[PDB]
Amino acid sequence: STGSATTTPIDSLDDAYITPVQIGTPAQTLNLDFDTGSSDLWVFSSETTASEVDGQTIYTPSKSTTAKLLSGATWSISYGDGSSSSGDVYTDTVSVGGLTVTGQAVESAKKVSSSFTEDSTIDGLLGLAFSTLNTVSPTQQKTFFDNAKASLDSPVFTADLGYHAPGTYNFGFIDTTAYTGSITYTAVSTKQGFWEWTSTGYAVGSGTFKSTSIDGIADTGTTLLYLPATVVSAYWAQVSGAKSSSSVGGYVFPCSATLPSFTFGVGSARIVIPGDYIDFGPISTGSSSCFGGIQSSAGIGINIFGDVALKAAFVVFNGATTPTLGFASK
Repeated sequence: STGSATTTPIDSLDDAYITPVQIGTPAQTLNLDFDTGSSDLWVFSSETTASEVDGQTIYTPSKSTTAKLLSGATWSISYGDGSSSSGDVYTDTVSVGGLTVTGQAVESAKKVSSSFTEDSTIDGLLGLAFSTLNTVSPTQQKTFFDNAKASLDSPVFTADLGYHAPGTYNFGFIDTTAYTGSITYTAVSTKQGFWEWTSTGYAVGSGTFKSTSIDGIADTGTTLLYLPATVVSAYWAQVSGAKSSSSVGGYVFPCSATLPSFTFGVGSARIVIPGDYIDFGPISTGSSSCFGGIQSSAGIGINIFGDVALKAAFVVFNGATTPTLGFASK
């Protein structure tokens, strides 16, 4: 089997992407944030504290003839940005882009933190990291991909995120029309539960490539590119007036600037992030200070190849017995 679904930016900055997901019988379609950096499929629901729901579409398990309470199961998750959610668990039928999994754990939120409430466009998350990170207790549950894998034509999914435009998540096949050149594959460590890999280096603009190993995670659920302070400083030094602002919470730059590109290495291959992808607009409405899309990972404890990086590539998440990651230009 295969599936194919369009993923759409939630706003004009590509702060996140939403993908429609069918849950239950008859189908209830929710727009979920596909997140290769976590492993829980959770949704706003009829059980979510009412004051914490503001415009999201909710899953109502009592209206699904295939929903079953997973007795005794609870979940609770905290994300790198400080947001969180928790609740109980149902199993139900879940379909993405024509690909159907029966008996999928659908984690129903009883509580969500303010950031989730405040974002009316995201109805929940669909985790695509390794199932070892799944938070359901006392019986850990499998991700949608893990459940689908054996049925897929090939044990892969691909992320093709757009810049200020829709893109595609495919399951079970590689669309050879969706990228240019060849796909370069690179080793993955699953030790921390992430799609963790090592970039071979970087360049700033038309500058020379610096060969250096950068361990990090491919994370569709993180907006920006978080890299070591040395790398980030070298990038922003090429932008007149750019500075790190403790009050704003990162590098800012004059909105009048033209940003240089940023290149990262995948083996001997190179992925080029155009400068415009690194512009996240005014820090506050009407400001002429703009927020940078490349930020320091210092104090995160891990480097993160978030959407800023991934949207410059066609990315293969290869879930074979020994997982790997592939990157192609597009």
